[PDB]
Amino acid sequence: RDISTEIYQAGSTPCNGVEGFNCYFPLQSYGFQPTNGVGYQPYRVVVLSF
Amino acid sequence: SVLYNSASFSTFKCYGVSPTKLNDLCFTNVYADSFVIRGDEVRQIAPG
Repeated sequence: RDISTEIYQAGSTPCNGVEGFNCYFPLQSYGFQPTNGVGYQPYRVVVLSF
Repeated sequence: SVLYNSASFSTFKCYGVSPTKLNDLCFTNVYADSFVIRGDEVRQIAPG
């Protein structure tokens, strides 16, 4: 399980502050509008392990 | 690599291929179409 959201440096230029080039934060939100048809509706997943 | 590292652009996100790295995969007969536009239609460079 990963929970972190610290700034992800992509390029070789060091990034230590906020939104900038070649450094972004990972999380990006799902888009769930009523207009979207099949393939974009909430699917509920349950996994059982023994 | 020079295009990736050099920070002088405004859009370098490829709609066709993964932006990880392309110096590894091999293709043939590279295509490239260029033009000049006014600054107001910068939103047209997208699939569709």
